[PDB]
Amino acid sequence: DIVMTQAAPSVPVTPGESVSISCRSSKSLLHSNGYTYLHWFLQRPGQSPQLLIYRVSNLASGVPDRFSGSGSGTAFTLRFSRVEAEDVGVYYCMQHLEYPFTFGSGTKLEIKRADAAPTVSIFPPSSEQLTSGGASVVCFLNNFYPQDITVSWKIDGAERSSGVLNSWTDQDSSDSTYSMSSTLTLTKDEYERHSSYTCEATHKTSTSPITKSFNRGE
Amino acid sequence: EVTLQESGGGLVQPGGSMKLSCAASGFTFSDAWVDWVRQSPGKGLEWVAEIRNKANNHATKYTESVKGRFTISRDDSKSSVYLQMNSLRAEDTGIYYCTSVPQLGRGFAYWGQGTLVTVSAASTTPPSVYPLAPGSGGAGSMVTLGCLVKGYFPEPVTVTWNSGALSSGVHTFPAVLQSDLYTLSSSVTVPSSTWPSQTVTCNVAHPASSTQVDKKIVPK
Ligand SMILES: O=C(O[C@H]1C[C@@H]2CC[C@@H]([NH2+]2)[C@H]1C(=O)[O-])c1ccccc1
Repeated sequence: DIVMTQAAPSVPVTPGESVSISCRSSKSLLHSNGYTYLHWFLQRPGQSPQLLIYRVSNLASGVPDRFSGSGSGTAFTLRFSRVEAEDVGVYYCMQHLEYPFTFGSGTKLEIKRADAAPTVSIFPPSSEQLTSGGASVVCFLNNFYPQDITVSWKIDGAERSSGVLNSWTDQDSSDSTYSMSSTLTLTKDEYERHSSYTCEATHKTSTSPITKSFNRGE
Repeated sequence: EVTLQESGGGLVQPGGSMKLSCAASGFTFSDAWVDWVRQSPGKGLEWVAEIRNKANNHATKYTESVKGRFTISRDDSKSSVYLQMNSLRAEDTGIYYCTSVPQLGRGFAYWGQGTLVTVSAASTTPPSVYPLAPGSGGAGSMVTLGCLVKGYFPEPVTVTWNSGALSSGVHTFPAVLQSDLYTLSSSVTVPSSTWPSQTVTCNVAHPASSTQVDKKIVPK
């Protein structure tokens, strides 16, 4: 099997500048017919892959002019003349010389922007869920940057780690922020033994924890 | 107008069988070589199989892990390609895409939208949908509402707000799986001058179970 390597898992870039992504193959991709079989694909969050460049440097139809490709033998480069916020996604190279066809692990493009504090919202269990015997407490931490954030749940001042469900969105293609959802799963009975519920978040935009809480008895 | 459309995915029993279809239009299907590529966490994109055109004897090529279990075929009169999968294993779970090389040296130029295949012995279960409304009073300029979708299987569910009329301030998070099955949440942020004056409704559809639910977000 031909091994395709894209060393960088991600590359941070600011809109307006040029950048390049590299890919290497364990064997020359030059065919006897004279063509080099290396293609580049883009996979935007939640969508199917799309061809950007075929055979090293030919731009596919509909692909923006800011993309270009170069390389030969076993080293290739995809370049952006000017990056746009909307270029967020994962970029893959693929060899189309021998079977099985193999893809690189991909390089995610990360758009750099100004710090942005998360907007934190906490939601007590809806009454419809309580009549059903469940009590999920939901906390949304939206539109923040940089991407790393830490969430802590406290039930009557004591921390809780079990029964926490965490989910993260990919970088937004318009404002370049990230969002996260954290859900504390409790049974109605557990929910009623306590009164204070707090969603505590730690982010670079604040020296002190971002706290949001409510009291069941209200 | 070029397109490839897959169909036939969904939940299937380990050791069971499933046939995927791919319908093409907008390009010269009879000249194209057609391939199936799948995606899963850990392997990322993985080439699966290929069938060549009539001129090239309709030859088929398969990746090692599916040889003997999968069969690819095509019907040029219906502009379609099929992928018959047998003895399915948990490792075959993933999104399957149909793609084609329309002409020499063009690469995988056209891709379908993908179809999710989940190999598991668990059973199809509809979701329960719960509106999430703020506690206190707005203000301040914007208000965030949510929708909790839980207890369903398998993926996916589609969540829209006001039948799609609300989309800019929307975040639908990836689902999380544990003993209560899948749990997914979606939030929407709107001007405080929009809610609760205007109706805000979460619409949920779960294709696998044919469930459809519309729940209104009411001030608590
Ligand atoms: O995919 C096609 O051929 C193949 C030949 C070999 C094996 C992979 C790659 N090299 C590809 C290529 O583009 O060369 C093709 C599609 C339509 C019409 C004719 C040929």
